[PDB]
Amino acid sequence: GAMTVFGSLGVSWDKLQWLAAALSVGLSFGLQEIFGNFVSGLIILFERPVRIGDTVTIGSFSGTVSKIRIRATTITDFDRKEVIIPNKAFVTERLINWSLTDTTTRLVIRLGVAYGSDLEKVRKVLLKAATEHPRVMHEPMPEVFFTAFGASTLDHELRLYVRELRDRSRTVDELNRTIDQLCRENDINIAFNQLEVHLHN
Amino acid sequence: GAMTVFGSLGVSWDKLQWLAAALSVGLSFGLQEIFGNFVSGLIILFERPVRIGDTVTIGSFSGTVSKIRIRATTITDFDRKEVIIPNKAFVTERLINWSLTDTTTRLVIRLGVAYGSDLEKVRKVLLKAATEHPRVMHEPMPEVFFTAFGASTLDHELRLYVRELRDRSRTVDELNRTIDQLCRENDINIAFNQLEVHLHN
Repeated sequence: GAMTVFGSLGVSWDKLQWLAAALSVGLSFGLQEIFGNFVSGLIILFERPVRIGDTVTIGSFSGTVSKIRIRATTITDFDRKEVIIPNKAFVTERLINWSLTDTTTRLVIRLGVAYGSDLEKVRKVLLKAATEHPRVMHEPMPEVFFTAFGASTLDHELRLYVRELRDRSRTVDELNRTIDQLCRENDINIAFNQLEVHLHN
Repeated sequence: GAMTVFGSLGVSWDKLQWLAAALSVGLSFGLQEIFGNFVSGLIILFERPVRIGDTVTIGSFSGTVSKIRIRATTITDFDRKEVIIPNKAFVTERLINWSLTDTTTRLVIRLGVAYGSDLEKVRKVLLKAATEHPRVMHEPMPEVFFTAFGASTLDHELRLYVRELRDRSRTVDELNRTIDQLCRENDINIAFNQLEVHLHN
């Protein structure tokens, strides 16, 4: 209606078309964030860097991608808190996916040992607990590492492997239970924080 | 279809081509993030700043680069959490690579000693433990440094060298085990946190 009113009285389309074009660019630089999203979605769909069913972490948002679209991707979190992520972050921003070519993952079990202990006994107990599990992988050998002279307790890390991304927590539960039972049986001290006080009067 | 309908009724291509060009730039500034990625990938491929098989750290993401492409680079993390990084961060953003010209690295072993100890004895024990290893390099001499008058314990650092980037942790394990054994043998006190309390009533 405004265009018709202006044309029927002023008729200056050939006069304000340049202003229209300048305003058009100055105000259509608002669609960059949308067209980039669309192009990123198309690129993701064509290249297939992530597939449906794997675990993806981006921006401290780890979860299983459920549906992929041309505008936004839906990731079901571990609490079914559906996260909607623009595909521009999927294309032009770095991400992590845990199931790409080998669907295997290593996990660490950290513990502290008292200063007056037996490092060889602790290593044997940890290795036996890791090996006795009927699920941990054997081709990559699980190892125990002495990695830190802690302020109160020496730090020990057991880096061991799981080939299934689903049960990454039940294995940790069983391993920790077995480690605690073996430590209690073999009398390995897991000391608390320690300090020395000098007192007078 | 819309173009044909507009042309067959209005025929104003020569009238809205300027608006088309303005919108084209305003909405094709959405491909900057993609073309920069492509050009960065091409530049990385030509210049070869990083090769396949070395260890690269960028944005707190350290791992071994597996495949390099024109759009995104794949880095297998230490947990096989495949990180997909746009090559724009590889070209226009700083990074670190541990295997460029000499594939060697120095590592530090930190420990604390009690105030009432023998600094010369501690230095001798640390140097003997560092030297007795059959892997640490000898051309750069390993040294022990007294670097901090700590609040509770004096801080000692052993900076020693490894020429292989693969076994950077097993050497640390063996060195720490040997250091602990030698300290226990020679009676060197690794004190905990200490404080003094004044009490009354």
